[PDB]
Amino acid sequence: DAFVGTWKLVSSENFDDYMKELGVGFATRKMGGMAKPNCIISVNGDVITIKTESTLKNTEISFILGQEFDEVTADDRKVKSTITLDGGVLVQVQKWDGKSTTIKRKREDDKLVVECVMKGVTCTRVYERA
Ligand SMILES: Cc1ccsc1-c1cc(-c2ccccc2)c(-c2nnn[nH]2)c(N(C)C(C)C)n1
Repeated sequence: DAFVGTWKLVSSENFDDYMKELGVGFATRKMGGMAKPNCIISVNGDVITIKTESTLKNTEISFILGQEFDEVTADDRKVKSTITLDGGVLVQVQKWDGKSTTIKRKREDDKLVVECVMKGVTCTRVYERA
């Protein structure tokens, strides 16, 4: 929709703190911090696919809105994820071991803006069309 396309990371704030709050160790935080990923979003019928591509790490999720699915995260957490559409915004929650984190994806002007929250820590990443 507003979301379909190939998106390149152009800015990031508080990503190290967000990863620390998730309990991620130094080596994996170093890798994730210096990564400069592209995000490819596509839709076919009921199914949305989000591909992440970077020099040292690739990931992919596919899902139907409102339907819980199993996901392996970049840092190797095994989580249960649910993604819904609320007022134009894609809202994702990941649940594991009694914990949760939220990831919201929104379109604003020329930007894809992503906000990630874990407890008291908020991270913001911005992507533009490749
Ligand atoms: C490393 C790590 C540890 C705990 S979370 C995490 C992580 C890693 C990446 C990543 C993916 C590939 C290349 C480099 C980093 C992204 C990401 N950034 N852009 N696309 N995926 C991400 N975000 C929350 C996502 C949902 C926006 N979280």
